[PDB]
Amino acid sequence: KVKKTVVDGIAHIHASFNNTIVTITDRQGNALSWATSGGSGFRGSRKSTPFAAQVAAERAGQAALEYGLKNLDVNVKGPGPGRESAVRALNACGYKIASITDVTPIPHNGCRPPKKRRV
Amino acid sequence: PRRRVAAKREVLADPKYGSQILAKFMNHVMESGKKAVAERIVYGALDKVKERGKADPLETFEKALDAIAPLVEVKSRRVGGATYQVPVEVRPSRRNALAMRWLVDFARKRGEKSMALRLAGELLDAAEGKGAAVKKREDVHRMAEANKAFSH
Amino acid sequence: PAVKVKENEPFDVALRRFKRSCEKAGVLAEVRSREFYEKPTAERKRKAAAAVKRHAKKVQRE
RNA sequence: GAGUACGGUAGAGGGUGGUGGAAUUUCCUGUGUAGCGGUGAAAUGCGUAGAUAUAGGAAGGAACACCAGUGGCGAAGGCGACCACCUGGACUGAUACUGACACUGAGGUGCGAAAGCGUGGGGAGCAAACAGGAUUAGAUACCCUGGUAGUCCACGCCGUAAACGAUGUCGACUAGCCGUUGGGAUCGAUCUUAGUGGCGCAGCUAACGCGAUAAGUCGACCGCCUGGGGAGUACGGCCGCAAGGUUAAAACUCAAAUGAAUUGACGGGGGCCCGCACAAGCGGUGGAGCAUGUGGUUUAAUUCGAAGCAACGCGAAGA
Ligand SMILES: [Mg+2]
Ligand SMILES: [Mg+2]
Ligand SMILES: [Mg+2]
Ligand SMILES: [Mg+2]
Ligand SMILES: [Mg+2]
Ligand SMILES: [Mg+2]
Ligand SMILES: [Mg+2]
Ligand SMILES: [Mg+2]
Ligand SMILES: [Mg+2]
Ligand SMILES: [Mg+2]
Ligand SMILES: [Mg+2]
Ligand SMILES: [Mg+2]
Ligand SMILES: [Mg+2]
Ligand SMILES: [Mg+2]
Ligand SMILES: [Mg+2]
Ligand SMILES: [Mg+2]
Ligand SMILES: [Mg+2]
Ligand SMILES: [Mg+2]
Ligand SMILES: [Mg+2]
Ligand SMILES: [Mg+2]
Ligand SMILES: [Mg+2]
Ligand SMILES: [Mg+2]
Ligand SMILES: [Mg+2]
Ligand SMILES: [Mg+2]
Ligand SMILES: [Mg+2]
Ligand SMILES: [Mg+2]
Ligand SMILES: [Mg+2]
Repeated sequence: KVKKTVVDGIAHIHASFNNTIVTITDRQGNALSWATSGGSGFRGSRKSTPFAAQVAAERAGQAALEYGLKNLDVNVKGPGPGRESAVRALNACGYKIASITDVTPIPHNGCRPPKKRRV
Repeated sequence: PRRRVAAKREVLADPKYGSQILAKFMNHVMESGKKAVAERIVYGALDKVKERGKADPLETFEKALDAIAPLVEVKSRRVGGATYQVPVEVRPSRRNALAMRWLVDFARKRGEKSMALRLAGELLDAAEGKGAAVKKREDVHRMAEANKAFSH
Repeated sequence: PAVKVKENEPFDVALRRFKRSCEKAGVLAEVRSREFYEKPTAERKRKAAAAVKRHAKKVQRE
């Protein structure tokens, strides 16, 4: 309930094949607001669509206007849909996007992945 | 059809109001080729409309028609395990046809004395958004906007 | 893969430029590859088939 | 022909140590609040005992993105991070040297994927067995959430694979064209040498197809086959700690089993096209009463025929 101001946030879009999670933080990685496709009330096949990601980003941005945050940098991560609709929702929330960076983690050899589904 | 060769016909002859839309409405209320009976029913309903109050009956007619044509329609499509329901905008010609079909069908089942009275009651009630047809339109609209995810 | 918004351009060229940069980097391809495990037999078979098709593609030009 | 000495090249060839960066997992801490994860749809599962997300830190193990390629190296199996050390072979050029010193090879000896086994370490991910949730008529399966042997290391055993080019090794001849890897000569082009690929004349083949990397024309040596099952099984021997390997029959039974290609048909294979086939609509049948045909039952007889669509108001346009 106590107030704290903060400018120049960073928005992380975490997009998978099933969901998307948008989290706005400060420079130090302290989360202020977050939202998700499932939290928006989609819950299923509708959860894996750019519309759900756009709504999630809208909610997260509206929550984040409380602290100020005139500026956001963007970190996209993941192969799923909602990858770009989240960003174009975030700007329409009113922020000033300085840059976009892709931070998808790629192993160089890494652990072996699961076996292939026989569908 | 596959060939896309259907050509639309031109038979539209409103006798004494000279209104293009009322002829199609009478075609919709017609049953089994009896043009005269439907003619009489529609004119009686419009007389009731003009004598309840000061509104021009024809103007009340297109005001109800505007207040009842849906804007978007839900189309079913099976995607391989579940049948989803996409929204799509309704063509301008389909709006009026859907409006008349709904209006007539819901006036069929009201329960007053004569069919003309049923139609008059439906026009009066739907002219401001209180009939069964208007709430069906609202049901279709909410069903369409609850599936906005697919849309495209 | 990263971009910036520089000298007051709309947020409709920066996003497309970012998409092009990510496609050039090869992010989605890498993720789709590590989605599941491909046994060495299947990898070698795929390389052989791709090489055959590449050679046929080159030859058919003349 | 086959070897030696001398410069010089290219290489995931082999062994022993050391060290890197990306990522996953667990653990500690800060912010933060109701979901996360998964699916065709779910549910199990994880979360308000504060999860997923996000930022900082630590521990450990395994695999080595891009380069990467009809590319390279090795007798084969096989071998991809970087560095040092030990070490095998191939290619290439000039001169000199030995003087047939060669090829093949039953026994025999050695190397030999993965799984498996013994003793001792290790434990991130994945995952036989196992448990739960779905799906289903059932589902000891596919699918989801977990998860132990094993996968990793050292030493020892095992000795098998569609261990395949389904093509034994060595040598000599027989039109060409187009790529590529290591390397020489001549004036980017030409020639030449050892590999690695795509077409193709003769010739060969049952055909498919092979075609200087022959399945063509020849020579030297070796291994193997003799209709399909029974059966690569039984018994005996030899190996193995075990699993099992290897060598290897018969009675009986059948008149076929088979290879390549051809015509059609079919496909929960592909591409184009069509039809009240769907879609968008209007009126109905299945419910009631009656008419009428049929099945079944009954009767002395209920006269014969029509039986998915393509029989049943049909032969019958008149019991
Ligand atoms: Mg999975
Ligand atoms: Mg975390
Ligand atoms: Mg021998
Ligand atoms: Mg092993
Ligand atoms: Mg073992
Ligand atoms: Mg065992
Ligand atoms: Mg052990
Ligand atoms: Mg697991
Ligand atoms: Mg062991
Ligand atoms: Mg064998
Ligand atoms: Mg092999
Ligand atoms: Mg063989
Ligand atoms: Mg030969
Ligand atoms: Mg030869
Ligand atoms: Mg050829
Ligand atoms: Mg032959
Ligand atoms: Mg026999
Ligand atoms: Mg045996
Ligand atoms: Mg055997
Ligand atoms: Mg024996
Ligand atoms: Mg044992
Ligand atoms: Mg055949
Ligand atoms: Mg239909
Ligand atoms: Mg009946
Ligand atoms: Mg009936
Ligand atoms: Mg009869
Ligand atoms: Mg008939």
